[PDB]
Amino acid sequence: ALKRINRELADLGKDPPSSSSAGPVGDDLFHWQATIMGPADSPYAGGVFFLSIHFPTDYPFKPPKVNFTTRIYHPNINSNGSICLDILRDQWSPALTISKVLLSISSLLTDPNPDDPLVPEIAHVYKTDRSRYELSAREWTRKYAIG
Amino acid sequence: TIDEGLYSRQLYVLGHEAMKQMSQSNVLIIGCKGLGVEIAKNVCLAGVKSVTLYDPQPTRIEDLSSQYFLTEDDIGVPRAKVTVSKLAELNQYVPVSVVDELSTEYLKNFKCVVVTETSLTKQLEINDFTHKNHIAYIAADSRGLFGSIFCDFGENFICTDTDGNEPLTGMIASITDDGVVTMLEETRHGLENGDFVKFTEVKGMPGLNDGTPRKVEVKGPYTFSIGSVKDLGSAGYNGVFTQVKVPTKISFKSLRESLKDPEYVYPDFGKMMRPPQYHIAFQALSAFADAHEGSLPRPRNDIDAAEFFEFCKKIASTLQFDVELDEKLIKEISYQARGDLVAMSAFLGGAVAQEVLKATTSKFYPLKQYFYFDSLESLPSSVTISEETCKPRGCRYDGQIAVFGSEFQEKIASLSTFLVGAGAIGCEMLKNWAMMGVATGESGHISVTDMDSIEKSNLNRQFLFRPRDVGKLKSECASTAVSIMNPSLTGKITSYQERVGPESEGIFGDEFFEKLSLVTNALDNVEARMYVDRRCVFFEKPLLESGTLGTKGNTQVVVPHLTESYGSSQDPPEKSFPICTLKNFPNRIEHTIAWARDLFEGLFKQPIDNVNMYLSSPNFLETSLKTSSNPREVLENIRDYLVTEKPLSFEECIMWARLQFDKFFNNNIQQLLFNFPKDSVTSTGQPFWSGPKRAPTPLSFDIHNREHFDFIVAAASLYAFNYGLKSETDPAIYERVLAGYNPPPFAPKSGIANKDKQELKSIADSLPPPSSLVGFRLTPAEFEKDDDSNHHIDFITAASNLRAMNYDITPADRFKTKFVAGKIVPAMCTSTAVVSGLVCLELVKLVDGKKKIEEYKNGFFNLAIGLFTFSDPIASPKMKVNGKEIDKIWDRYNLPDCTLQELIDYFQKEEGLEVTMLSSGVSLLYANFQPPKKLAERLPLKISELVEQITKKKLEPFRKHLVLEICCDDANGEDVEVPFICIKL
Ligand SMILES: Nc1ncnc2c1ncn2[C@@H]1O[C@H](COP(=O)(O)OP(=O)(O)OP(=O)(O)O)[C@@H](O)[C@H]1O
Ligand SMILES: [Mg+2]
Ligand SMILES: [Mg+2]
Repeated sequence: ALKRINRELADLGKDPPSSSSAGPVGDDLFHWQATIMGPADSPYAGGVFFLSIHFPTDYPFKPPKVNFTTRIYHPNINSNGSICLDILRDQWSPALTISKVLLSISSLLTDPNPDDPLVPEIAHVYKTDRSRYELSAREWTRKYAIG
Repeated sequence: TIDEGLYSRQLYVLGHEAMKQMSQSNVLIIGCKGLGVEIAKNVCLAGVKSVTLYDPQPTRIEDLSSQYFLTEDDIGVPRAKVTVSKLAELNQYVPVSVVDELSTEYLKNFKCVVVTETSLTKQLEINDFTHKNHIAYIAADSRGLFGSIFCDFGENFICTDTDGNEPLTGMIASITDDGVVTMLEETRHGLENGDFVKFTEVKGMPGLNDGTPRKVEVKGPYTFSIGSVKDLGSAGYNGVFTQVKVPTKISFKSLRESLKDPEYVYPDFGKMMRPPQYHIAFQALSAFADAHEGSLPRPRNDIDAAEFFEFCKKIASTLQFDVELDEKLIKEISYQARGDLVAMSAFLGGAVAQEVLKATTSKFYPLKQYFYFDSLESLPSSVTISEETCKPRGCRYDGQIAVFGSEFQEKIASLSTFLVGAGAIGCEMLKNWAMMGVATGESGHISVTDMDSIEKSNLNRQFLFRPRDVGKLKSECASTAVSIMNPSLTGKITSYQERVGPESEGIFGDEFFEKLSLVTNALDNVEARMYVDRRCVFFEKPLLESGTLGTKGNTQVVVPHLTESYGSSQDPPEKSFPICTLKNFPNRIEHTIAWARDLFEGLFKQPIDNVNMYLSSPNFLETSLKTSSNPREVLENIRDYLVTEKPLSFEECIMWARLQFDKFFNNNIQQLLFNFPKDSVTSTGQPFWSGPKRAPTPLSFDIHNREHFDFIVAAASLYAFNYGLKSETDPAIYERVLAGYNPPPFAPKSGIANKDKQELKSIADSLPPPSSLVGFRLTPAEFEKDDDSNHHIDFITAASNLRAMNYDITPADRFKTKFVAGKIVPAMCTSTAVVSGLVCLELVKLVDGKKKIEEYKNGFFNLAIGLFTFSDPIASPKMKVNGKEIDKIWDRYNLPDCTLQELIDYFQKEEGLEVTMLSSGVSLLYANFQPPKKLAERLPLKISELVEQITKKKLEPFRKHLVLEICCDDANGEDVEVPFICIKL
């Protein structure tokens, strides 16, 4: 557990994630605060989103708990920060690194999946009135994800 | 009329129909020694109609080797007469009687007949009758480290269930015109060739919805075939298939017929030539007893061994057995003829009791027909086993001294064991230790810890407890009961009410763990198992792990410096459903049950906690405004539960329950259908509500409906409990109050700055001040499955069934809801007995200090199919460090409490390794990539001071060591794993 977490941390340190920066909170290895940069080709451009990662005691045999801290207007992310990611609930295997999870979350931010949504109202707006969805996403990422 | 408060865990293994048929069956048990009493105890706990005992032989001292209902004051009294009184207390629904004499015709009164300690001629006489009258016959025998079971249920036995597995079911994607049924994406049906299935909810092929079973031809892990469906239709879309299980007919042979041509069951495939040997050996034992006035061969006697081998030769010649007799094994059977071990008795009694249950219930696949077993690998080799050491001494351990000798008895009597847990396996282990004489010497001791209390459902498989003990601590009751069984354990047992975990290291510390000889786990969760495994690895103590699940069970042994630990293996994790599936799109009853549990927690537990914390913590609002993920939710909960919706009577509670019904079963569904209409399509043009997504429909409140009324009653009662009001159950008040209810209008909303903080502040200041409410608290609802008067399971069942009605899912009953929501683990007494027997058979290997890894056996078994298997433990992995052989698990570094710089220099100069990471507990003490200033501040500090500074907590006075995890790189930069560090404070 500890050795695997430190190996992942060192791998992150050796090769910068460029679009991400994860590190332990204080000195606790089972609680990380990661940062994600909004993709340029997305409504969340120019945004900084903070995520909290809680490694379970049985890591890597149980999925880490990843929750958004910054408010985001996304069909697959609810108000509590829960992320509708398959690799975090039942598809988790002891072979996925935190860099892969952050890349998956960035890809999710790149293009949402409204056909299996977590927030039905945002998904409905996305499917029906695309322009209003874009405006709402830009407003949210300007109000919350900046400063 | 089954008492589900007592048979709760057993009904999840057997079922209601099986137990109903079981409670109408009579069992006769001939022989009341250790094996007989074990079988009778298991049968009485199971719940058969009644049990009759027949054993007119007077009690003797050696009989106490495995008979725990006999005391030394009963010497000279018939065993059955002294055992019936103690057996009658185990279960109040199962009368226990005694018969002085047996006649053949009398056997017609019983559903099953079990025979032990009876000669072969009498067994033939009994079986010749029981076979032709269709009476189940079981014959069991235990000789030293050898055992035999024989089952004969008649020529036309009907077995409804052959494996004990739930019927397979699944969701279909498409069925072609040739019957090729395909599962949904990445879904495995699990069927096998020759199975029968029935389809329902099939679109395009209504003919398959009749329910007629159809053959299965598996074509792959995702598809199968059912034959030709040409006439019914061309193609079928979606639908659910369910397996159909058909009865089987099993034909048994009589004992007389099967003596000549037996049919063996092999408990192990490494020794497949032995059962033919034991078949001759046991018959030779019977012949020898007949030729010597019923006296078995004396322990470790060569003359008797030679005579027994001559009998074996004669029997083999007579039966035309074309098998070469193994003299060593046969003479070993001769030597241990008078042995009587409690572990073998427990193992065989569990197996035989399961066979009796199979006979009575016509369930699971029975043994067919001879089952010969041996644990000869347990015989000590580090002590002297001869005729002089194994001769009886006129004590209660004669049956065991006849197998192991007096020196091994002295070794056992000075054990210092530690038993974690006092559940069913704990009680069985304590009984076995008491019978074996463990820790009855001057230097012996037993320690048992358990923080739980005795409940009604625990009495069904924990025989050391009685109804008068409900509500008391398990460890104290178990210690008292075992001290009653073996008076020599008076003062040799210590009982703790401490949970084994990080918070109890002040009690189970270095001093406590340094005096032990072995640790035995009797736990039910993986966290405590892993913790105890880590502690044993650190202190280098043998560990005995054992677990059960329904009729399945396993036992593992961990030996220092020899095998791997318990945590070196991985088991399947628990399945948690996606949040989106639970929130909006459920398709199985489990999803609705999980949603109902979440609703219960969010309605009756969390808002109460928020209200209580607001009235206690002076600075709760400010902390919540910037700490919690939804301060507005917390403020709304506080307001609603304090001022806005505070009930003044139970009528207001009923109105609130009606409002919540509308909120959760009528309005959210309308909103969901407004967002995603039933005619909506996905981005690819396919219909949205297709496949795993079922279109819901809002519910209209009908008071006459049963589910609606149940939900209203449960919700109102729980709300009243939260506010401490007087609840009621008469339907008249509910019907009167709910008649005058006007539903508020609701229309789905289409949607379409910093003032929000101002609104939050306005809400906050609208709340009453904490000073105005002193001494006022709201009672939260803590989930409790085992109580049927708190409306918890009732509420969960009602909510789950209502949500199933929303999505057209088949509702479940309160039984299945309690099974799913409570995470109840099915349990049986027979499985507990079997695992206790196996663990105690490995314990003697541990005591003897066996070194080779081939002499130990990890065991697995499944009693529903009669499967037993044993495999050698996995050796601990080795590694190369600095050109030396290091054990990955059982090696460590021992260092003083030096400074961090000194530790790094030691690792550089001794091991030639560069330290890159050093951590202790859950804190990162040192990392190679930290800024130089931080390291320069931390380098000259001692390890203990560094840990205290980083963890912000002083070390406890009882702390005597530190366990450090270190990651280091070699000279070339290649990462090399190293064992942990043991800093001595
Ligand atoms: N960490 C622990 N430390 C000490 N004892 C423990 C620990 N975890 C579990 N136990 C005890 O282990 C025993 C497990 O036995 P068992 O599971 O049969 O009982 P139960 O959990 O009370 O019953 P049931 O699961 O049938 O409702 C219980 O006495 C439980 O108190
Ligand atoms: Mg309990
Ligand atoms: Mg339990």
